[PDB]
Amino acid sequence: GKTRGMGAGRKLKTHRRNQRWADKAYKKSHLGNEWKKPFAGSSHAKGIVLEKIGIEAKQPNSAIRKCARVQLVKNGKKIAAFVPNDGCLNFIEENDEVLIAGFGRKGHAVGDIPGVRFKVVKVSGVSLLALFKEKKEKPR
Amino acid sequence: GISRDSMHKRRATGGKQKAWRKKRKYELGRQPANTKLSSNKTVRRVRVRGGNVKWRALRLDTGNFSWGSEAVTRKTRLLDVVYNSSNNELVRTQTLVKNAIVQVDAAPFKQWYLTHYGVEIKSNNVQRKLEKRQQGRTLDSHIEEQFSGGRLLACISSRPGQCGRADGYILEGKELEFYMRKLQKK
Amino acid sequence: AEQTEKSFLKQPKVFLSTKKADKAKRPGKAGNRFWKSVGLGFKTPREAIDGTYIDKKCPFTGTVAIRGRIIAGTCHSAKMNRTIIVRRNYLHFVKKYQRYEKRHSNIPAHISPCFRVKEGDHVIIGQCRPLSKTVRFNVLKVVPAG
Amino acid sequence: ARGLKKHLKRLNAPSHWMLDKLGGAFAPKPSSGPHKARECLPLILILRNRLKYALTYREVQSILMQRHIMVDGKVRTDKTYPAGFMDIISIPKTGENYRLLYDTKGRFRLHSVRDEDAKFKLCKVRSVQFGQKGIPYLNTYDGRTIRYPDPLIKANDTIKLDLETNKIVDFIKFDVGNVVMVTGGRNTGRVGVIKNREKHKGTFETIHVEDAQGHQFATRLGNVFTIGKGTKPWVSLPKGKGIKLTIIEEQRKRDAAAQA
RNA sequence: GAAACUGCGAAUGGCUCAUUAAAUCAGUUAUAGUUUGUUUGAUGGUAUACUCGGAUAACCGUAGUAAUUCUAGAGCU
RNA sequence: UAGGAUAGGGGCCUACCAUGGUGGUGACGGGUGACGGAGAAUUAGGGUUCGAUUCCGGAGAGGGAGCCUGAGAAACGGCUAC
RNA sequence: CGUUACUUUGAAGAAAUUAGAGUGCUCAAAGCAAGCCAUCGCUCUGGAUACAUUAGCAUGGGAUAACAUCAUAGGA
RNA sequence: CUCCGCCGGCACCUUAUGAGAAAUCAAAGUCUUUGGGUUCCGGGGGGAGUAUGGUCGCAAGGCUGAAACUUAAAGGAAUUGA
RNA sequence: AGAAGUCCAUUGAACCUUAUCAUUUAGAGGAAGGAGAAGUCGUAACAAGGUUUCCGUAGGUGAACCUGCGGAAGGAUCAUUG
Ligand SMILES: [K+]
Ligand SMILES: [K+]
Ligand SMILES: [K+]
Ligand SMILES: [K+]
Ligand SMILES: [K+]
Ligand SMILES: [K+]
Ligand SMILES: [K+]
Ligand SMILES: [K+]
Ligand SMILES: [K+]
Ligand SMILES: [Mg+2]
Ligand SMILES: [Mg+2]
Ligand SMILES: [Mg+2]
Ligand SMILES: [Mg+2]
Ligand SMILES: [Mg+2]
Ligand SMILES: [Mg+2]
Ligand SMILES: [Mg+2]
Ligand SMILES: [Mg+2]
Ligand SMILES: [Mg+2]
Ligand SMILES: [Mg+2]
Ligand SMILES: [Mg+2]
Ligand SMILES: [Mg+2]
Ligand SMILES: [Mg+2]
Ligand SMILES: [Mg+2]
Ligand SMILES: [Mg+2]
Ligand SMILES: [Mg+2]
Repeated sequence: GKTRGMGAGRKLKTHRRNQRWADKAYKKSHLGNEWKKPFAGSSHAKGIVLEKIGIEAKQPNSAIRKCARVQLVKNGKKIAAFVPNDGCLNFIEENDEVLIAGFGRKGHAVGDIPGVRFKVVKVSGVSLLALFKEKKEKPR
Repeated sequence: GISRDSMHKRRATGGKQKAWRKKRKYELGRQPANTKLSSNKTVRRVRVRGGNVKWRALRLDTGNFSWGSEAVTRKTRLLDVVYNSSNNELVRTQTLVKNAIVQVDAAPFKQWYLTHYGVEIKSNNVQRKLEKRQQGRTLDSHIEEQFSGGRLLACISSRPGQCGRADGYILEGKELEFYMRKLQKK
Repeated sequence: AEQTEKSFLKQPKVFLSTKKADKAKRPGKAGNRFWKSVGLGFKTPREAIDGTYIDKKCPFTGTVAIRGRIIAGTCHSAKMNRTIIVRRNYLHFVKKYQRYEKRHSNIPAHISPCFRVKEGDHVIIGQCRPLSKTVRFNVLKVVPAG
Repeated sequence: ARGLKKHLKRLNAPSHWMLDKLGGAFAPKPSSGPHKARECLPLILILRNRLKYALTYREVQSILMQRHIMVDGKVRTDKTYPAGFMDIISIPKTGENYRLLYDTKGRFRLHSVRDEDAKFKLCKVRSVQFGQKGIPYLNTYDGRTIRYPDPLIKANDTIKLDLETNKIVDFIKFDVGNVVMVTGGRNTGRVGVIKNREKHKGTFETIHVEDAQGHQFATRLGNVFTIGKGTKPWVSLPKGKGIKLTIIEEQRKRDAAAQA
């Protein structure tokens, strides 16, 4: 059983403190390892397109996901960022500013794309959605 | 500068206290007066908190001394510093501090005793009052034997570094015996 | 007997060398030993009134005043010169678990020669002015363990 | 800070001033004077917020610099002068006199008094002790020092002071059975008679007060001000007569007034 | 009435959160352990007089320096 | 214990003396992307997380240090030095 | 001339924020205003109240519980 | 030897009025109608009882014991079929 | 009265030195784990999986593993008063 005594407040508090480290979410929050991530705790980061690459999907699916290799500016960390919206790889060029965001699963890989948790959202200051919908044009 | 803050001390547990503020002026200390016994009287004006005045004696040679059993107070010259309870360095340097034991001139007290009692240690009214005072007159023979040499053992009760003055009382009784034993053991 | 220091030890503002000595006068007058009632319903121990010790930090014969908190406790250490450690034991309520935990506080207190104390005695201390780096209390009443 | 504060933020102003939250960043910081800053009503508030004579800070300055306002018989030109409990505020041009009393909700109310009744104030004795030369002297909580007081006057007493002559014309001994007004705490402005005084050595002393309708309340000694010998106060009281009402009875009064 | 001397203010306010983990801080005490311009009230007796002395600014005009509310000398009051 | 210093208590500092003081009821140390609080978000209840920011308290004026004036500053829209 | 926990009541626990009384900013988020047949003025106009752990102070209660004792009572 | 009881022990059989995901369990029951006391100990699957630090041991090793990264299951009981 | 200068003391920035700690941190080489294609050698586990499986310890082997000693059924036996 568990301790129930009126004078056992310290026992209960210390036990809860020690057991909270078993929870994955608690330990992810309070370990400090999220500051060693490429984004270092920020929702978005900017980076330089180093080279356009195509990485194969998982086993059941057969596709080339056509991501981008991005070197961040805040820390110089190289990441792979997915480019959604069919045809948007042609808006991506080497040595071009891009705003990266998370792939929506908090550093966990998403879908059939292995090892990618980052998507390109903005290129050269123009959103990829605007370029897909032809609402704006990429500056020369 | 000299500070009085508890910041730099260790904690009662022994742990070090990290500083969380620079030194404030309202917690300063100043360098000691180190009042010397010398016939070159120097007292300096120290401007302190509130615009108030502290008198800082550097050299003193004269003091106001009280003979408590006789209830008489006379200004006498300071002759020597003989005993200090905190540091004999202050004895050799002749430093005047509160509770130091000093030699003081006995001449004013001899004069007052002759004038008041008629006894050396011209009217019917004067002789009558003198005989009334002489009745019950009792000295303690230790004060007497130091009166023979003209030097009275005295304790500085004032703080020369604060008030600029070296005042005190003439030693009597058990305190006198204690300090005579200390001086003979020296 | 009490003159154990490199200086004579006297009660302030008491003239020992008085010629007109008298015992019917109030304490501190005519060379009488000075003593005071601390107030707050605390009796003056007779060994302070009849003592020969000189303690400026004594609540009854010294110059300190008792003002502020009055704290009970147990003598936890008595290995210092006129200073003892008073351990206070209390229950700290933990809100989330609705329970209590035992907590203690070590309060240094000055003890005057009018009391003799041993580790484990129940003492009553009263707040005074800072007497040293860690001491702000004076023992006022000592109840032996037995 | 490296010295005294000169500004009072409006949020940090005393709540009995009833200053509004959006009237500005600042409230009038009361000047030093007879009453404490947290327990006074500044002159600018009386003139502008209460009496409506002035509409602005500058208008209060204009009124006061005309020497139109006397506090306890003396002309005051400081706008932040800390006028306090029992103070006489007289304007000897409109011929109106005001005694600063508390209503039962803890807020200072300018109570109109007669010309003769404006010739005295009630002061609470703070201490009696010997001054220089061995001369006995009295001091009050409103900052006055009176030398050679009546030897029967002790601390916590209420003395009646004639503003014209500046002497104690009468006094009340702080005893059980004297009508009092509470000047501090949650019972501020409540009027009743003292039933007993519970003393505790070394700490604050508790006074038990019962009002005319029978309600009993307790408060510290420092918050009790004697206003009359027996059950008859020496000054006139505001409309509430010091009888605090519960919110239910206040709603009853409002309903009756609306119905009429 | 400019200027200038004298007096007062500029220790408030505004800004920021780097340091700091019984430390700050919060509630609660204490000063019988102190300072406090100012306000308010009270108080002030034993130390040529029908009223003392010398300066100095502003002003004025000789300047120095690449230069600064950097700066020297002379004449006034 | 006696001094010195301070506006004043106090190892605050000095001289001498004693061997104490804190600690699994966690001392000491380390981390904090830690100024504290009033508070904020979410909340059946219990709770979880946040609290740089306008109110209160503290601290700093590139980093240290030291001061003058002044009632009040170890001041930085004051000075001195590195 | 045994304590303490516990409980009850009281005093405190800044304001702002929160809950909440009143009030037709046109509503509302708000604000602390306002209202009155019209008034050289009046309603003393209003500008409530509740909450506020823990720790501290005080009042009553002693069931429950903790600690200290608890046949040299050698009691008075 | 036989029979009837009482206490204590290793167990067994039946039964559900119980519990349980069920297997099953007379305790694994007296649980959303939730609180007798107390110790240890778990928080998806791997990485991993691995690295590192510490400690014990002659050694073999023991005790304490991560993270990065990876993954959408792994796993339990029972049913039908093969 | 008093400047420059000067003496000692004090606070003490800052500089140099030894070592330590906290960082950042290349690194030949070694050696893990994971993912993905997916080739190879076998078939160790699942049926008595073709030597029942597994636990601890020790040794050996291209690899799954094999063997020795003790243990468990989570066994392929709830069963010999015969
Ligand atoms: K301050
Ligand atoms: K100033
Ligand atoms: K506090
Ligand atoms: K001091
Ligand atoms: K000491
Ligand atoms: K000033
Ligand atoms: K049996
Ligand atoms: K096998
Ligand atoms: K098998
Ligand atoms: Mg400020
Ligand atoms: Mg001392
Ligand atoms: Mg920080
Ligand atoms: Mg904050
Ligand atoms: Mg920050
Ligand atoms: Mg800002
Ligand atoms: Mg602030
Ligand atoms: Mg500062
Ligand atoms: Mg900067
Ligand atoms: Mg500075
Ligand atoms: Mg600036
Ligand atoms: Mg500033
Ligand atoms: Mg349960
Ligand atoms: Mg797990
Ligand atoms: Mg096989
Ligand atoms: Mg096999």
